[PDB]
Amino acid sequence: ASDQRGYKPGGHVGTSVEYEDKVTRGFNNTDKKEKTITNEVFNFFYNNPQWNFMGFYSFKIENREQKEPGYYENEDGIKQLFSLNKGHDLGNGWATGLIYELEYTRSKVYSPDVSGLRKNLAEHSIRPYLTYWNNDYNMGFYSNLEYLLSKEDRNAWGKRQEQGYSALFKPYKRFGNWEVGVEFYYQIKTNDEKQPDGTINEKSDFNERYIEPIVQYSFDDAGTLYTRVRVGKNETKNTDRSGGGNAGINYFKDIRKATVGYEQSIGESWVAKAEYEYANEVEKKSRLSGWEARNKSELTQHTFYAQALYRF
Repeated sequence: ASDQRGYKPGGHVGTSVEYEDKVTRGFNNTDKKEKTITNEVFNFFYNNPQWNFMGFYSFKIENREQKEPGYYENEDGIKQLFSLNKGHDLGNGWATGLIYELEYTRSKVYSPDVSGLRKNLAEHSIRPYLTYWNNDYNMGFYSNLEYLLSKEDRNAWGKRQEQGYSALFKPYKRFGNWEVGVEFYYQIKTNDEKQPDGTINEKSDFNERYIEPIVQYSFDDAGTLYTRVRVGKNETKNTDRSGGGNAGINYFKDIRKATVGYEQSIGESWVAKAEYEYANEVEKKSRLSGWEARNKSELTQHTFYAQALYRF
């Protein structure tokens, strides 16, 4: 699923901006710095609860700058999202539906080694979902499955395919102005990356899990305040057929994220939303290759997000 932060599982028009500041203290005990600015120039949402069907389109301009000892990378791209959602009531507080979501990105990378390499990436997500809500106990849940297919052409650098499934279970309750929930997530995925050659860069098996409590207070005559904390792990196990000396090497990650946000209507039509996210990820290898200063790679990330939309 897209990592857009504008919505969570008649219409609106919106715009947003996202800034991501990222420092990785890597296996060489040095710092790789990345700054990404995402400009969502326009999004559009269509709600037709008469067909019980939703549509969503988004247009983003992305600029990423990467710097580290002896290397830089600049990428400028355009990212479009198209998402459909046909729901279906089952009665008695049950409901199902099917979300299709296509995220398509065209970018160009500049670095000491390439002077404008064109990348094209297509991410397909299909998610059947099942929701339930109980009025007496003010409790219920969201749950979905996902087939995920990701195709990337990187020309001189070769191609990459990721194919995968995930499950998501999110029970939640309401009391007063409070809503508390815990999101449970699991993902499995295979990765295939080759050079134009057919030469293999990566052949690996991936899995990820996390738990994400979310707390939400809704003010009576103001907006909504919320916080989500994620604790997760994932593993990337290379097969013996991998490239880059990763053959047989396993990567293990611990993930911690904390997010604070505030959403508030302005007048009867506008809605503004601001959100901050601190993330920390620690990676280790099952086998060094010999060059590393240490067996630890540590990501620290700050993200700021602001959105305004106009409902109608």
